[PDB]
Amino acid sequence: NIQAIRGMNDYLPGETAIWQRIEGTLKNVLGSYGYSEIRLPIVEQTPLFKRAIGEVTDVVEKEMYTFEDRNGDSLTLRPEGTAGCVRAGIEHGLLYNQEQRLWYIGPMFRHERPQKGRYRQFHQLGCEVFGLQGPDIDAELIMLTARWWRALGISEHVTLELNSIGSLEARANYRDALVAFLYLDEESREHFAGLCKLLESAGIAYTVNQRLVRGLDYYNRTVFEWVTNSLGSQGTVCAGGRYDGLVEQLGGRATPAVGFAMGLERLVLLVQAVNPEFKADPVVDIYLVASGADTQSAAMALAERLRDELPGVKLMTNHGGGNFKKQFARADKWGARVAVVLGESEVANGTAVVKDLRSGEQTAVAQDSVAAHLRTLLG
Amino acid sequence: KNIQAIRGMNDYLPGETAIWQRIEGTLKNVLGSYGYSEIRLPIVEQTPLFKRAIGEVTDVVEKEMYTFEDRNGDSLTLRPEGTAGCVRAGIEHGLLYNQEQRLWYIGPMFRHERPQKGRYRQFHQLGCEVFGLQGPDIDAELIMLTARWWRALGISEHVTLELNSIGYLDEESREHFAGLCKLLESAGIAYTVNQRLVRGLDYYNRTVFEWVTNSLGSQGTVCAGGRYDGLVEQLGGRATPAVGFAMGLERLVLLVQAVNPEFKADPVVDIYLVASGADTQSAAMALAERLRDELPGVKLMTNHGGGNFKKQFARADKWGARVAVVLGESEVANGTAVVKDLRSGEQTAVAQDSVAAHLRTLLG
Ligand SMILES: Nc1ncnc2c1ncn2[C@@H]1O[C@H](COP(=O)(O)OP(=O)(O)OP(=O)(O)O)[C@@H](O)[C@H]1O
Ligand SMILES: Nc1ncnc2c1ncn2[C@@H]1O[C@H](COP(=O)(O)OP(=O)(O)OP(=O)(O)O)[C@@H](O)[C@H]1O
Ligand SMILES: N[C@H](CO)Cc1c[nH]c[nH+]1
Ligand SMILES: N[C@H](CO)Cc1c[nH]c[nH+]1
Repeated sequence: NIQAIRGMNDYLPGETAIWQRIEGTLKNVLGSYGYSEIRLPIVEQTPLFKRAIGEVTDVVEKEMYTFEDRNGDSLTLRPEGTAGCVRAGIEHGLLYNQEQRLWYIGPMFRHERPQKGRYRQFHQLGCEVFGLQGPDIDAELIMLTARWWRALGISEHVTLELNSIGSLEARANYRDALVAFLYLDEESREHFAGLCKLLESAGIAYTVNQRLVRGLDYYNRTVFEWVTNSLGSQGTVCAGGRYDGLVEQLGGRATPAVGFAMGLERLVLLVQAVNPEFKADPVVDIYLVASGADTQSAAMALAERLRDELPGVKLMTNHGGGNFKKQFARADKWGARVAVVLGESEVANGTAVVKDLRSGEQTAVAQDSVAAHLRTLLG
Repeated sequence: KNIQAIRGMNDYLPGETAIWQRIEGTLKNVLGSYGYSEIRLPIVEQTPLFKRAIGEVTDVVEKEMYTFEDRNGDSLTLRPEGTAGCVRAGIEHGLLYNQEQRLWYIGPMFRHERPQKGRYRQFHQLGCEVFGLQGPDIDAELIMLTARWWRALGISEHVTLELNSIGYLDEESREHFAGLCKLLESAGIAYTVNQRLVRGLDYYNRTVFEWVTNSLGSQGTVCAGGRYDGLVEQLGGRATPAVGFAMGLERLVLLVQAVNPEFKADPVVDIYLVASGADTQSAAMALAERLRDELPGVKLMTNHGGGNFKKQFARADKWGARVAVVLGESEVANGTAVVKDLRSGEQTAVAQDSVAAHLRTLLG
């Protein structure tokens, strides 16, 4: 028997439910803003990450899952999404003289030490917006993430650390001031202050971490991250910053850009920790108990009808025999509230017993009306 | 220089995503109506798994896998399918032993195939598998489910159900096939037994079926699956029966878009927040935030980075904004917000506490 590549986990039925609830909420919020999904390929040519991310980068150096295609091309399971993004953005000319506010969701691959925060295959929801210079757009991005916390009820457990790393020149003529010892540009100071203001007015509490630089070479002015001193993830749930030059660098015309990516596992962990009781929907609403002389063909028939009469309900047609007791229990296992029982009698009588699994009260109903009775019984 | 996308590995721009998501949800939703639960699996697996499960003699294992050697010399492979990975995690977490599990999963698969019609290197599959059920009943349920999917997409009148048993069939397999062939007849599902229908994998056993479309929505095939009772044992766990199918989303999306060019999705924006003048923006985002709580479910985009009214008005059009909540200095000092209906052009000055109501009325 084979196992799962250490650091690359599975999300089982029960865990899945919660992940989908949190995801929807997140997507929904992105919709409330005008943001559109963008779907990018899991692997890209290795030179991309090299060029985009940076050579000296610890990511490039020892975290990438590179390899070779049957044609000698150096391929790489993506470590992030911005690069793949800017790449297709230029590839299909969506960024030239255009505004685009998008988000993507999917896996990323990094070769790191499996931990609580870290995984070898992790999931990111991240969003980028191209075309907007001023701080105003940066502020909207923060506000977006702010809304997210508010919606998950973990607003009380994330802090905004914020910082500006100026431009190339400032970072260029900074080697002296740092390494010798071993200083910002005006337009970047103003742009940062203007953002610091928009937040202040917005009523969003930030903290300027003078020593906050991110792990990628494409960032430029704004740099920020959302951290939980609740150790939901590794500490940082969401992080991101500006990167005006990357579009040009990757071969397209210059346009401004800004974004952030968030660790879904950290998020999901935080939510489940700070909101101890946050269960999402049950897996099965009604479980169709059915037995006797040729029931089944009829039982699935009743079931299909009940699904059209009751859209939105989760109904599971029992299967492969099982005495009443067996099925009732299977019903419970799934967390069915009601059970539409169905013996031969009920079949000949054009009926279907409806048993309320909560109180046990079972009353015979006519098929055409069972839908109505369940609709009330459930809500 | 510019990097391009790995041939056979394509992106889905904003435009096409809207439609992809509408289609996905319907499918998802339908899976939910039946009791099926999702299971999320890893993109890469240990190569032996695909060898062992899929088959050594399989054209798949031979020249199609995206295998590579991890830093630790371990042979890794980018999944060509999900079943193996599924059964795998199934055994791994002890979900299959003496249990019934009805699940589905959705994500990318990879195969090194020389670039064709409905054949990519990275493609997407929605598939589902249920473990624990012997009888033809369960198989029947699975066909019924796919049938409902076509019905909901409006492509029912464009998929044919090819069916076959692959054990010259032994007693048990014959009775099992017949019993299903009937469940179908009774259910009113029209099938065609293709006596020459064998799948490409080595784990299948009796039922072997596929949904085919003549306009070439899929690579002819949209959906395909069959049984595989022994694979749980083969891969190292106690024997239990199993059945499933996987569907090619690019094919399906292609088909739905062909069989009904009508189908599109909600536009990008509902309300586009026009705004300009002496210090507006800080205030403008303030209103916008408010309107979002008052109007949940509505897609509202706050214009950014200058632009004269005309400019902002056209951008609102680009998005397909129905209304525009304009907001100059006056509106600000007056506690108001001009509500313009981009359809008629009729703009009325409304009080902010009331804008929500007007918009709600204006949209639906
Ligand atoms: N291996 C991983 N497992 C889980 N989450 C991760 C992993 N790598 C990155 N993330 C998450 O993705 C976000 C965006 O990636 P980013 O490049 O900012 O990470 P980072 O700078 O390496 O930070 P960290 O040290 O927390 O991994 C991170 O803030 C974190 O929440
Ligand atoms: N490379 C691909 N690109 C797009 N869709 C694919 C690709 N490979 C498979 N599919 C889709 O996935 C379904 C299930 O694939 P499965 O692994 O059962 O068989 P297959 O070997 O892909 O057969 P087929 O040649 O008919 O696609 C197919 O019927 C098809 O719709
Ligand atoms: N992809 C980055 C980290 O993984 C986060 C981000 C996106 N755009 C700008 N910053
Ligand atoms: N495993 C193939 C693609 O993932 C098709 C399938 C699923 N279940 C049974 N057959």
